[PDB]
Amino acid sequence: MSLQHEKVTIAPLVLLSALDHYERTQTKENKRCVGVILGDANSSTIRVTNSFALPFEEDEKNSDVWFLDHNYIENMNEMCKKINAKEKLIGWYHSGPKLRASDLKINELFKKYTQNNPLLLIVDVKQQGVGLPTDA
Amino acid sequence: MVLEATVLVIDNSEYSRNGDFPRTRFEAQIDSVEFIFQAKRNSNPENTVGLISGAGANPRVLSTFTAEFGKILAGLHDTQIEGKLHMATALQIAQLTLKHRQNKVQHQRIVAFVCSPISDSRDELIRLAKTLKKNNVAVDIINFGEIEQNTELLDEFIAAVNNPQEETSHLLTVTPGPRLLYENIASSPIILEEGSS
Amino acid sequence: EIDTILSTLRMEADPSLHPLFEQFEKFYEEKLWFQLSESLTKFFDDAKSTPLRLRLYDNFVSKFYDKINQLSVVKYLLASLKDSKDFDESLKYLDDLKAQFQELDSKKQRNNGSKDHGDGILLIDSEIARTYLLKNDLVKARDLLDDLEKTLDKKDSIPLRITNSFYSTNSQYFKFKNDFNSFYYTSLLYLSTLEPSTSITLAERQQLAYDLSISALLGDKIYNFGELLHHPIMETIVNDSNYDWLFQLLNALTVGDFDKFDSLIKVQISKIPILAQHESFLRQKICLMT
Amino acid sequence: TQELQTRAKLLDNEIRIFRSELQRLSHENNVMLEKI
Amino acid sequence: EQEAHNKALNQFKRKLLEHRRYDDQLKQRRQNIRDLEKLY
Repeated sequence: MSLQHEKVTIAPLVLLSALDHYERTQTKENKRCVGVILGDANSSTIRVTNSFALPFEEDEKNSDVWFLDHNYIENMNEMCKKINAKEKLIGWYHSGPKLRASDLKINELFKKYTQNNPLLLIVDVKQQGVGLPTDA
Repeated sequence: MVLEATVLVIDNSEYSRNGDFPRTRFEAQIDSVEFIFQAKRNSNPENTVGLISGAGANPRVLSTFTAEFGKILAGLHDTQIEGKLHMATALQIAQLTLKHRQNKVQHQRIVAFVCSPISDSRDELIRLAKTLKKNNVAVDIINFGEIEQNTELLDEFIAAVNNPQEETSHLLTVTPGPRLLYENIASSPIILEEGSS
Repeated sequence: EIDTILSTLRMEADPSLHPLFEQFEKFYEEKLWFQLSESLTKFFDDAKSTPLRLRLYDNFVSKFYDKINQLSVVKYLLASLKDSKDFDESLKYLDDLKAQFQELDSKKQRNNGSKDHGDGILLIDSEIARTYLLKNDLVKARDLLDDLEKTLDKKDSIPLRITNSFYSTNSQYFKFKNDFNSFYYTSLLYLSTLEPSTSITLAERQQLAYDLSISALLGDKIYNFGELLHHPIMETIVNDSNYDWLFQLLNALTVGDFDKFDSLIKVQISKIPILAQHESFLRQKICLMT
Repeated sequence: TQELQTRAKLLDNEIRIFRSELQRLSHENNVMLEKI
Repeated sequence: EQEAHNKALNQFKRKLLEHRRYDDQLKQRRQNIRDLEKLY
């Protein structure tokens, strides 16, 4: 939608959050996690301020099979807009380890929510990267 | 119906616009969805219903388990008719939708409207059929899109599912010619259906 | 009423083209709106050659439009005015259809709940622009294209067929003005994104292929030969008569041999009146390339 | 006298389509108020 | 009367008159959502 997404700044709190979410759903070792990333947008610097785990089921027999609980993402958003209006839906994080072609489909579902282009932040929670374990 | 959660799959393939049921079949199906939901609520208040799509490449959760016709109809009021059935993908997902539940004593049932022939290998659906039945998911087909322009291959699949389960699968045949879609469904078992429980 | 129109069409049609006509009557009746669209689709694709189209289209477009996809309605109208060599006719039918879509959306949007109708808008305007270019009312055409471009950018994505139709019109205008570089560049975009509709035939590849090759030959900066080969246009066909001599010019450039190039071009100078007068360009081009 | 009957069935179905629409619009007012 | 289409009309009159009403209710409700959005 919006095309202003020239820079991405990342709070360290986000990073901390992404591992936390991974372990509380008890997803591990090629079980995936999708959460919403909240923050500012329609602005050059996308400022990822926060993230929050969502209901997610992962199927290994068919990789194009997953669950997301669509209603929940709406609801949670409603609460946080009341806490702070500056937070808005800005996309979704994946835990990696890698990008997939299923993440394209997933993108599409978040696109509906988002009035920006959905930002896919690949946080590798394992941090195997020598440098940046985070790609945007 | 007592202690039951039934996800309705609405399928709004490109054969949904076919005017076989007045005025169109698509609008005939809204009337059908309202018909099923009010009847099951009044009978038992612990009956719950969610609304998912069979259409598009990847299904969409429009609604969760509810005893609210408002929640179901809001999602229904805006939906595409250029999506397409992908039955095989849909079957495995419906089960996942069903894990969350008002309470676990409620059964696992899918009622699925069918407006088009299968779009998948016939052989695969037999294998998926038998994966559903271990976990006791039974699937009742209101059939009317398969027998428009293709032969009925659904009978094989309904036989495969059928095992001692919380509810049994059913084949209920509804003639695609004019008769009003809600009207056939009211005369068919929808609450006169039964299980092995 | 309509049945009388169907009978006229069948009598003039071939036995082989009888079953397409017979499918329109039954499916309409049966209210299978899926097959009503399918039968029709087959017809317009190839039986657009035949005058059969005039009687069947216009009647069906003006009567029973509401039933089928809107996209399918405008696709037939496109086919009818392809072969039409009248511009009064062309302009009339467009203005009429546009009015009909406007009404249609009042009911349809609620009924389905979701269903786009903005597809038909853009295509109508793209067709109208083009009508004016051939009539050589170039100025009208210019501003309609510009407006489409603005509109289009508000949308994140459109169909392949929508951007292929924008591009086609724009490429036509550029070869008219003999802006050779811009014709070729916009033509590349057209090939990549191309309509899944099979209106594009082998003869339509050939027609487009002579112009694309001419524009790049007379250039001094166009070096997109590798992209050209890989694109459908030259991919499927190389073994026609147009692609005998013309493709050898093309090869001769790539291998950077001037002795061969000289030999071919002299013969081609009598035969081709474009190459007769642009001798200076052809030699400059080969020099810069090597 | 035939046409009025045949027309009565078309209007009967129109009763139901109107009534479903109305219910959604009543639901929407209720939802908007709580947030106010 | 004996004639049963005589009785039949009386039902058809009510359907027609309810239809006019359901349209008026429909417009007004749509208006009302709008007003609440302006407050909101």
